[PDB]
Amino acid sequence: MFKNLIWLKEVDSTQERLKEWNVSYGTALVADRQTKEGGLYFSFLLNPKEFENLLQLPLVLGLSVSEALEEITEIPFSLKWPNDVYFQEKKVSGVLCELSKDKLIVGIGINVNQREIPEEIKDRATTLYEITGKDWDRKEVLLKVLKRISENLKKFKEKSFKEFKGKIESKMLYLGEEVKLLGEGKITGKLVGLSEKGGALILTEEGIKEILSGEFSLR
Amino acid sequence: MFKNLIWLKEVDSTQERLKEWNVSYGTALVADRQTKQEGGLYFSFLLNPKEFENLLQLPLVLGLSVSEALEEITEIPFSLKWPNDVYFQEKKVSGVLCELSKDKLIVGIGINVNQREIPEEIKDRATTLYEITGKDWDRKEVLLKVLKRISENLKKFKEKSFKEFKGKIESKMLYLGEEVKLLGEGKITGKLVGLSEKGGALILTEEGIKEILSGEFSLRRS
Repeated sequence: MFKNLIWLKEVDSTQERLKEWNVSYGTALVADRQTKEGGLYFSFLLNPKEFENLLQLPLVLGLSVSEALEEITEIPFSLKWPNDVYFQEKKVSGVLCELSKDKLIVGIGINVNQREIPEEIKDRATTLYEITGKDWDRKEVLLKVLKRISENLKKFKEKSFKEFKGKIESKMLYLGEEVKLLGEGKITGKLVGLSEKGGALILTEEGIKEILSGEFSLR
Repeated sequence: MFKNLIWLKEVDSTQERLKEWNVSYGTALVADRQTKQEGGLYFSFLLNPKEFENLLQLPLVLGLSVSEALEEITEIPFSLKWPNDVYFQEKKVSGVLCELSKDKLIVGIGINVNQREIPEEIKDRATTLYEITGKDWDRKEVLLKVLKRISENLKKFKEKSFKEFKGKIESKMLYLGEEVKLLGEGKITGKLVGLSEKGGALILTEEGIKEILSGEFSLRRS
């Protein structure tokens, strides 16, 4: 579980600082805002040897965020393969797992109370305030999310991805829908689910194709 | 000189944070409060130990810098109590500390901005900008202005010398021309007549002038 919080009013980047400072496992570096109001950003370390599959990890983390956000707001969220949390077609939280030398640094951002969503992103991004019309205590949101991550990572470590695969698939945006791999005009088809290793499975004209990276969008 | 800001809500001490977490020059580590209540402004930053080897002149230049910034913000004049504090009349408003940790020179500054509760235990020696001006100031504005003054003064201090500040620092010195006592590693008593070129306090004692060059002494009115 997370036993210590280092809360910053402002900082350049939580991911970056965890690359630079030696924080202990169980510590979440939180920031009210990152300098390259209402958002929630935090990072923490994981044992790189406990999670060697960084396709499955972001999905389990995304799942954890979606579960915590629904418990707090009562609103159901989707997961966009391979690492973001969405409400319908708009992103509410982003998950990033970075391998840096000796560390596995997890970074998560959640749009909680921001009031002004630019016009350029209004169609692809949202916030809990926008979705619910209410402000939420960011620390309570953080604690709930951290507790969910703790529980799922523990079960993930003790069992396997098979404990989350089905749940993740049921929340995947575009599941069953026709999609294309952004930038790769060749790969197009129905997104049917995930491979055992966490890869996205597309049923193309010439059978199933397992995708291990990239970004999907509806056709 | 300062662009990157790391602002924590609470820390043990900004000094300690900079001892543990590596930071680059130009970065200020700020905290709303230090554990060892609200309204104060505390921050630390690193300086190159090679360009500021006189840790008596340095605190006086930093104190002057803080003094100038607060005066430009509040339009109120502040005095400097040799060798590292900023005062308004007989009460402290800001303190400066310079520490040599390993191969680093960690500078720590504290400013009483909007604190509301001043214990009777120290109301005679401590005050806040709020109590003085009766208003409440944007601490980030205060910070930015102070970091700017410090940046400008250190550039010049490093380019030229203490002679550029000596006179200005002496004219703001608390107790100048009054009977004082220095305590800490011994006791020196007499009239504070000025400041030396080395940044030492000039005391007229029964044995004539004594130039205090140690920063381990506390200067207080007699």
